[PDB]
Amino acid sequence: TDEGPGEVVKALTVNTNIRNSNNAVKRMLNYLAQLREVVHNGYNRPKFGI
Amino acid sequence: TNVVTNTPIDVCKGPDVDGTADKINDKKIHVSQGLKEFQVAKGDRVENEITE
Amino acid sequence: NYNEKSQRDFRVVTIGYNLAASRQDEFAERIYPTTVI
Repeated sequence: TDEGPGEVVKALTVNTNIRNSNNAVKRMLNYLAQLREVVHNGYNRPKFGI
Repeated sequence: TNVVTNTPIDVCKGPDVDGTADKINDKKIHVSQGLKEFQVAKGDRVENEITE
Repeated sequence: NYNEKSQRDFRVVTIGYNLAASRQDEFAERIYPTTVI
């Protein structure tokens, strides 16, 4: 095909942009899950590597 | 770094092409290749290497 | 940190690396002089 892809290349950027939001939500939820585990197990004081 | 002092280098351009469809005029065409692609000419230069 | 003796910053020296060759080295050029075909 001599014609370019048309207005579908932007969909590649949109795909990645939506994935960025999804990664933020997953990262948040998994981050909270790790936080719940750490606080439940008992590390009230600030510390490195926990 | 690399230094090439005296070496003849032949750098190929390659096929600078896009694989895009090209329409042809098929109505009436002909083909007529010559001996060049075989170099068997120039007075049959294989036996006629010496002329003396 | 009682003793902040240097541990991470160093004086970095990047050495040269220059490779070279002629179409044929002199030893072989004198034995087999080049003829262009």
